[PDB]
Amino acid sequence: MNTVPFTSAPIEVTIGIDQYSFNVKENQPFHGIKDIPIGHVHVIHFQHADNSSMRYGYWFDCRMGNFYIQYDPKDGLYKMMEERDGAKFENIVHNFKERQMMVSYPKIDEDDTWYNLTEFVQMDKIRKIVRKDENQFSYVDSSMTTVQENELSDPAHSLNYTVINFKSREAIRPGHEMEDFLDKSYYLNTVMLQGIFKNSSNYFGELQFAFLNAMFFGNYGSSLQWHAMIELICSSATVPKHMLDKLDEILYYQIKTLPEQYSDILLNERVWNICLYSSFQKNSLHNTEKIMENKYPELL
Amino acid sequence: GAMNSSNYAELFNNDIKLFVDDTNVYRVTVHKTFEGNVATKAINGCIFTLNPKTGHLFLKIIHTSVWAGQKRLSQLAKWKTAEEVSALVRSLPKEEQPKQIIVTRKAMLDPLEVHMLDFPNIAIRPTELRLPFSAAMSIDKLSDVVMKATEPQMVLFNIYDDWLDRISSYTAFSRLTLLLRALKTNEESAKMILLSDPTITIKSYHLWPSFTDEQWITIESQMRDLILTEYGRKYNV
Ligand SMILES: CS(=O)(=O)Nc1ccccc1F
Repeated sequence: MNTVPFTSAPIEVTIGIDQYSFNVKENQPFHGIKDIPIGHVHVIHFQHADNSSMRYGYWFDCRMGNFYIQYDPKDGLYKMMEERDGAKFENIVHNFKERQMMVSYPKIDEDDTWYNLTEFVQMDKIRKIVRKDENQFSYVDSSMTTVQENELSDPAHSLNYTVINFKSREAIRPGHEMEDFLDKSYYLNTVMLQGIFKNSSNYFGELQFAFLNAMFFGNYGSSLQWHAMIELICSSATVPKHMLDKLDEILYYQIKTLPEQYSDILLNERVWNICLYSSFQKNSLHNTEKIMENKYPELL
Repeated sequence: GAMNSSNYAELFNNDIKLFVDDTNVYRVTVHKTFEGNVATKAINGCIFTLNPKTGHLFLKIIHTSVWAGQKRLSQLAKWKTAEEVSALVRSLPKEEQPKQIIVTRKAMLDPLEVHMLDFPNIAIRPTELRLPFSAAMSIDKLSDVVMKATEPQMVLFNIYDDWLDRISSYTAFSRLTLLLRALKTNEESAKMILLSDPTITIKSYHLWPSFTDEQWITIESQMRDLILTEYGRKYNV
């Protein structure tokens, strides 16, 4: 069970750790988060009390280093940092645990939610989508645009998701125009799975990462990416059976975790109605269709 | 974006463009079977591809054999249309290829866009104009070449005959759409207006009769009367 300690909390902030959140008051004696489960990526995220504008946060994996959060009064945000001195980090963290100045990662034993949301998400792939090679952790915020959004502007601060575009020469074989547009199996299986992602686990990892950035930061291009990656599968007539079954599980937990009050902005009516009721896979997503119909029947 | 009354003179500028109408590509007669069920029988069709500035009509004849053994023919028809337009464009010298293609039905946008991905600088556009190009098969010489075809074939016409010698392409298009609207609203009457006079003929190399300027004014008036009439005969007014 690892620990993300804090130098201090100088400004009032709502802090998120994965699907949990808590409020910290200005100059409150808060020194971090303990009992963080090993084996999963995590995200620690922030919304200042005085400017709800810009949610922002850091994806990390405690197996890759000792990380601490320190507020910067010049740039005006909580920054993640790496401590190279393992023995300083251990001594400082032990002090905070003894003075009980840390919140405990509050996982219910029954509860597989975070695993189910991050099953295929790997730090190494996050770091290829979010390019800042000098750090082991990755910063994301509400405003960051995607490479495809930029094609339609600062490339260093972009989300380099895999570009998906249904009316593109990559997606459409010369001479198969109607076939490939109406049945995207070629584009899914040959171009994307065999060619770009290599396997469905890497495809699902990017889909899950895109959803989580949409949910936690309201990142609009991330939401576009999540929906494109769903729609590409649903619009393929030929999809491996294991992929369909896993997609249903992935989406089910995503829809389950989505705040009820953000569904209007985080779910695209067209895509979901097409996927659940018109597409090749309209009958392949039983769990997802059932929770959607019971939780958001208005969207449908 | 879309083409409407606000940007109508754009049709007659010097940017090459083509209207594409697919409403006569897939044509059927519906009939009863010996068992009292219903069935369709396809008949020859055509793509109506028209340069509004020059009058040049690229009439691609769609022979019924293209449908043999196919499913979802109404969907296939839009894609076949787009395949044939894309083939036409690629067959033209670069300096003759259109800068824009305007489809008369929005369902042609995605099929055409996908077939023209190789041509990112050709704009594919819809229109809000309700153009009467479906009535092209009421022009006797066009209907004749379509019904006589025994194989796929492209035939080239000038739908303006020789009018551009005397009038502008804006006026020629306005005449064409008036004639076609009339043929669409009441074909028998429209045809009587056009052809009930034997002293005014159709030249072998033309589609419409050889009216003088004055006779066109008379003809054009008679067509407006027809359209307004039928609009009363229709709505009772
Ligand atoms: C004590 S320090 O501020 O210089 N470095 C530090 C390291 C680890 C956790 C917190 C920290 F503040």
